[PDB]
Amino acid sequence: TKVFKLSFKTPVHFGKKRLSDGEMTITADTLFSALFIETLQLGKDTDWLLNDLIISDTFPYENELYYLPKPLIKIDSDNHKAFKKLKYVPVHHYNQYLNGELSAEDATDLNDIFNIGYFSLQTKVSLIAQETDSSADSEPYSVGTFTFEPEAGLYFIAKGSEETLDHLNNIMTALQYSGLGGKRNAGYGQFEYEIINNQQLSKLLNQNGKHSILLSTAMAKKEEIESALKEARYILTKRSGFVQSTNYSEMLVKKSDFYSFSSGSVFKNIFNGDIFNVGHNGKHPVYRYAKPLWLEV
RNA sequence: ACGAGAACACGUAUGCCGAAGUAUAUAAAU
Repeated sequence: TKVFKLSFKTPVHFGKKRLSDGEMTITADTLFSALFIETLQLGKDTDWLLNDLIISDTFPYENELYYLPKPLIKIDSDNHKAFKKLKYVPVHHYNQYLNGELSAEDATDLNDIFNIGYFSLQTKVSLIAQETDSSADSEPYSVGTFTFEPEAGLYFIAKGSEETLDHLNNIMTALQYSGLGGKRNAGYGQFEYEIINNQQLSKLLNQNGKHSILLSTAMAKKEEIESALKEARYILTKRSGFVQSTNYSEMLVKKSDFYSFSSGSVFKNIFNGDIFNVGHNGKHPVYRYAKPLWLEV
């Protein structure tokens, strides 16, 4: 169980609905998708890295401090205002939060100190139209990009057998030169990675409790969802989009809509996910990653 | 098998226009 540190140094576009939307972190779906496409391009085998590996979502970090998503636990006060405005809780204070030891003023201070990047829109045009030869409008369009301070970035949580971890490290060595976002070929999204161990993160990841904090985007398989939702606090997130090299027409190929729990849901009955298939009318199967990575407290 | 994929904030035009470095007061007294 290692973590992988990511520093960017170039703006990255991550996207929700259009190109001119900017987003800070990315989900396990696009992460596994990038790993899988990099593997296929490299020509190695996918069986090893399909049904053994567990990937957690990407989360941001700052100078020396790491972050995790806000648990969706019922804190019984009544402000319900400063906490709603909080999105990430530093690791130093995680167990303090889950025991209701976080004060309103401390929450305000954390919100004040949480600057880890800013948003930008760069305007771009496209003269590929008749403009080159005849009177034709240049078509302006915008892309949403997000940048980090020189001491920031994203990090991973990965776990599995050591052989799978070695394969993952190889693939990431390959991948640091492809992208991890949107307009990869337009100049966005190259990174350097580094493997680090953290004593505090390790203790947090190997705790023992009664609840569970979901750190990835997963969906229970058909026969286990019924028992999964006995006592659950969760939010669903729709995940759609097109696919890369499935048929002749990109604009005719579009993945089937899929729904999965978010990255902060709390469950009482642990379930195992699966790599659901979201293909139809296609030559090769298309995958989406739904497999949980729990922390028990 | 990444709400992805194609996509030059791009093309036409200037520091110009008018204005004098002037206007006064002897190289002298013993």
